[PDB]
This record gives sequence, C-alpha cells and structure tokens, in this order.
Amino acid sequence: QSVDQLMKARGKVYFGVATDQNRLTTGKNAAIIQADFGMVWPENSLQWDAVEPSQGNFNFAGADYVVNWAQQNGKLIGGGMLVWHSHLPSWVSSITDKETLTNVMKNHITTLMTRYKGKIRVWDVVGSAFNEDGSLRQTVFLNVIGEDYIKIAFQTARAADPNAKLYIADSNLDSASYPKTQAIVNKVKQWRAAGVPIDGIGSMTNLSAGQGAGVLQALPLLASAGTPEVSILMLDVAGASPTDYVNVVNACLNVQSCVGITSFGVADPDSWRASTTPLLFDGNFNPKPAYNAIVQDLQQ
Ligand SMILES: O=[N+]([O-])c1ccc2nn[nH]c2c1
Repeated sequence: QSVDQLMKARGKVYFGVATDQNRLTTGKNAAIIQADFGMVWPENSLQWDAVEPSQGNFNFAGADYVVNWAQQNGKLIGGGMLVWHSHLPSWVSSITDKETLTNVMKNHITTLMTRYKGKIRVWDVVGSAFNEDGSLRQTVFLNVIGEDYIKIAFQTARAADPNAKLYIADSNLDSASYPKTQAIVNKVKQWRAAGVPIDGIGSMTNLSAGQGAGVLQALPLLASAGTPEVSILMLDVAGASPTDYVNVVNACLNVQSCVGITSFGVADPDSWRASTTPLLFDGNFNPKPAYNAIVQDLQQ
C-alpha cells in the first residue's frame, strides 16, 4: 500500500520524500518512491553549498537528475533551501556589504527558480530564520541585510516563478508550548500583511521518541498564521514508533491547510542519524511497523 495514494484518497496532496541521484541509483529507493511517494525533493543538490559552490558558478547536475527523474515518474517536486545559513559556502558567509549580499541572494534565488520554472510545486525559500526563543536568528542575512532579507527573498522568488508555492521552513515547531512556534506564526502574519508572499509554513519535523503527540496541537497553531498551506518537512522520528508517526499523520489530517508530509529519506541506513532508526523503511528496504501503521490509519 502506498501512503501517497492514501493521502490523496483522504483529500491531501501528497506524501513525499527527499532523495538524490546517489539514492535513486541504489537499493530499492527508486522503486519505493515510484510506488509509495508522490513528491520528491533534492535532499542536498539544491542546497547553497552544493549548487553554487563558487559565486555564479552553479552546479546543477545533481538537481537536474532528480527533477528529470521526477518528471519521468510523474512526481511533484519541491526544491530548497534557497536561503539557509547552515548550508552556506564560505564565499557567502564572509560578505559584509548589504547591497552585495542582497544581490548575491537575489541572484541565487532567481537562478535556481528560473532553471526549473513551472516544474516545481514548492520552493522552501527561507529556512531556520528563528532562534529557539522566537527572536530572529542573527545569520549573515539578518546581520548584513536586516529583517528585510525575508521580504526580499520571498518577493524575488515570487517574481522568478509565480507558479510555485513559497514556504518558510523551521525546526523545533513541534509543540504549541514552545515560544518559537508562536513566534513564527506572528511574524508570518506580520510579513504577509506587509505584502510578503509566503504561501506556506513547513515544519521541519525531526522528532525524538514521544514528541509526535505535540504535533497534534503545534500544527493547528502554525496553520493559524493564515498561510494558504502548511506542511510537514524532513520528517523523521528517533525510534520510529508507530505512535509518533501516526500522530504526525493525524495532525496533518486534522489541519485543512496541511497539504502533505515529506519524509527525510526512505531507508534507515541513509538517515543523517541512522543509529536512531528514524525512517519508515529498514536497511533491507522493507516497510517498518510505522509505515504499516500510517497506511492502516489512512485506510480506516
Ligand atoms: O522535506 N524534506 O525532506 C526536504 C529536504 C530538503 C529540503 N531542502 N529544502 N527543503 C527541503 C525539504
């Protein structure tokens, strides 16, 4: 059974997964994605340090591979992260001049989005803009451009490809009690009212065991920011308890604006934290209990 087809049967858009050439050409990743997932994301090959490792010298080979694979297999595509402090090459990090960085940032966004114009359902435009306490993270972008970097990034993105849904993404939004959760809500409300085209909030959902239950209330909170969409991104759960996974799926089912869920990867060995067995397929590419439990939940 296909979690993507069951999500669609329940009125959602997709169940997605992150991938890259190195996965698609190995194991059972491609076969599982074909059968079970309706949306793919280049895991790493659109991140700034991969795709623009020296300024204005882009390397699209890896991203092209995923985009072409997706098209050939009838999958939706997400891309990102366009602006993300933690995946920057050093040439970006060292810039101290506002106009310089603004133009670099605009060029980076426009170049990526125009290359695939019309093909991409979602771009994750800005990631990790908030500190844990809800303040804006003092990244090179905030420090050199100011808070306007958000507006500039999103307006640039909307100009580059108005067909795409534009998302802000952040982590540790998995509890309604966390200050970061409300902070992103109220800033997104403020920004959208000021004309910033933020179509979605994507919750990068990297959970420890037992944290799924929190998402049942965090996601409705996120949805209160009034974006047209919300989503679950980069989903993984240490231990991969069915209880945690079903909770995350149910949170999305319970939120009308939640269009879908993207898993961080297919099989545990390829996780960023493989030893925590946090994904839905084991290293033999067999579905784990949590995969079966999500299927069964969506069927009922
Ligand atoms: O949801 N995802 O797994 C995922 C992976 C990489 C990305 N980069 N930008 N957005 C992403 C989403």
